[PDB]
Amino acid sequence: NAPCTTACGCKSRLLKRLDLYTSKYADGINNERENSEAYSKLVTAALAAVPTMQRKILPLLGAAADILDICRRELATARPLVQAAISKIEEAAGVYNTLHKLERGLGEAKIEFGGTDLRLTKTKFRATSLGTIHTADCPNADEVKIGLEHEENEPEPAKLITHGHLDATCASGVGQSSSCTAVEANTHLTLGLTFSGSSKDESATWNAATNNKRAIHSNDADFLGSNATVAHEALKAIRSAGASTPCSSLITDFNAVRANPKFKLMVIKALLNKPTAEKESDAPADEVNNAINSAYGREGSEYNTKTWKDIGSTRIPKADPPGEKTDTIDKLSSLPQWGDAIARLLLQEIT
Amino acid sequence: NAPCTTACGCKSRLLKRLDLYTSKYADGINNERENSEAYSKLVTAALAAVPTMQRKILPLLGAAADILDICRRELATARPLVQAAISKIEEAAGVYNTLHKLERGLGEAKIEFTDLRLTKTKFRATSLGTIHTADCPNGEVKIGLEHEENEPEPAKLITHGHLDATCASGVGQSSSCHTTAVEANTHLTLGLTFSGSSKDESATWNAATNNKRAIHSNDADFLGSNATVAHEALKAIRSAGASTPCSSLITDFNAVRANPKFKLMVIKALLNKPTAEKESDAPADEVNNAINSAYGREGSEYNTKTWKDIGSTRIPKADPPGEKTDTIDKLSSLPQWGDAIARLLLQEIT
Ligand SMILES: *[C@@H]1O[C@H](CO)[C@@H](O)[C@H](O)[C@H]1NC(C)=O
Ligand SMILES: *[C@@H]1O[C@H](CO)[C@@H](O)[C@H](O)[C@H]1NC(C)=O
Repeated sequence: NAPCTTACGCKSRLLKRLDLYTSKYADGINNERENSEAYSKLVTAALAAVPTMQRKILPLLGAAADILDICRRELATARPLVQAAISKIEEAAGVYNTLHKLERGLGEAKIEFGGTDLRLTKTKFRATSLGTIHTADCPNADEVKIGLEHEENEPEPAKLITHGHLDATCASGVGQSSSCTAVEANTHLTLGLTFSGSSKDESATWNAATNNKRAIHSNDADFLGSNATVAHEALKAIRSAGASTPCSSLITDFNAVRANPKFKLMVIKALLNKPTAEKESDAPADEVNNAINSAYGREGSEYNTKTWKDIGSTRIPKADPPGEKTDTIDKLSSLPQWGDAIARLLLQEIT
Repeated sequence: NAPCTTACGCKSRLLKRLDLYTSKYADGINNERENSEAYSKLVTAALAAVPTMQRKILPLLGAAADILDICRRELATARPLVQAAISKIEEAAGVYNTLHKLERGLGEAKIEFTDLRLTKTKFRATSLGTIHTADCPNGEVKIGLEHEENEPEPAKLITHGHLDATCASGVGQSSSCHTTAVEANTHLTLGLTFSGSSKDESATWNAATNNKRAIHSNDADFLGSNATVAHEALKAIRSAGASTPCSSLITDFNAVRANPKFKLMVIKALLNKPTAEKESDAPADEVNNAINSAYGREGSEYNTKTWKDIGSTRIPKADPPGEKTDTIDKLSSLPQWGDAIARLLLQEIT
């Protein structure tokens, strides 16, 4: 619930939040692949199977088309929102890389006048770390519970650096124990650059005690700007559209089919010998339930262990140069072969 | 193309290059949606149509299944490569944002000392730490997939930080501090800039400190390999042959005619040779004549006629007062087509 506090932590948390959405989107992509295959499997089997089996497949077809169409539309709605979030989060993550390079500051210039005179050459600059960035990897342990249920109250990613600070230390006199006593030959003068999330001006104390390192002026250094806010808003856009979990329903889940009015109606038409029925009330609910239990096991308990196994074992035509052959849907397990089978089965009926 | 030379230009060029690939990928996604619809129309119409139309549909169906399968497999191969490229390019772009803020350096501290005592008021300049805030101007170049193999790696821009020093002593700040010790008229300026090369100008500076020079450099490799890794992710798409996935459309007769499934089904369905399994079962001229009769000469009526006739196919429609019928194009959704298929098969059983 608490905001992130380091560049490594802010970047890790933001990419972990992104992963909540992209992982569900990928689940949806996989589900659409499985649903497209299942629907093709149903159409092909419905054409090829014997009537006792065809009657068990017909109630699945309209419901399966509904599932697949909704699945695909959910993905198409989610796609541009997920893409916008990926691009905005990854841009902010690049900025966090630089914030991590700057976390320890940018070094210092330290003049030690040497004790003989106040002339100056490079050799009196003993510290010249100024301009050195931080090169270490992030620590292995940083950063919090991350999940879609927590996203409504997750705070914005932190900006971390808003100001640059001119740090100064002066020391005049022998031993460098007094305060800048005018700058003289034993004087150490150190100027450095650091960064933080707040403006600083500590000259009030520094001016009476110049031998303590203090931030004596601050300048604006807003690196992230609104990049992290816009990334946060892009994640909210996915949630506001209801697009966080697209294509979660599967044709191979009996509970996704069993609720569809078209399934209950086609049970009546195809399994209760009432083909002209158009309303679920056209057969007694008991007879509908007994037909469902006979066709798919009790309350659909055999929908996967038997019904889909029987669908996959349906024999269909197969091309072969010696003459057309046959094999099962599950052996000829590809759309090109199922399509070829459909054409060959329809040609057979024409012939 | 010469390498990019500014943070704004490097960022813009990398995003423009990425768009070459994401745009083609999006075309593929759109083509897969259109191909899925076309294949479902063909199956539905093949089950419902009159026999003369069914025979024209059957050669399209098998080809369409293979076009759609290839389309989807090409998109599946391309998908992780495009995803990786987008992630890597956008992370690099974020770094370039910061390179733009650093491109004019990070200011300076200018001390201006009657005596050599020191307080902040003698700091005529306290700009150290100020980043550049302006937007990019309105080094940047031809961009296109045919140019990608020759495109240089993105420039790193900043590899080193520089300590810039100036020391000017004496009245009027006219002399060098190597021969005139820091005195009361002296201006001492220490600043930080960045560039793409290491610098050590101290030999000249040590004999004339009143000239601003970079007297020391340190490592400031902000990008690391981030931008080269993004460049290599774009190449990975090209190396996989994945830059234009699902470019074929079932509605393009040239794509259908070129699919290996098409000619045999013409022989089987349109030349009255249903047991044929080889293209050598019919003379090429007869196949061509059957294609011309079914789809117009060289397929020239495939969209103006064949697909209109497919769309006009009448199919069952659910209705509470009893099943009705309407055309595929009026019932223009996969849900209604699937329901129609079930109803058509039931009618055959009945
Ligand atoms: C991030 O901020 C930069 C300025 O550094 C701006 O160009 C860019 O448009 C911002 N990104 C987003 C996604 O708004
Ligand atoms: C970019 O460099 C950072 C270090 O600043 C590193 O953490 C990250 O892995 C790099 N990104 C890629 C995509 O390699």
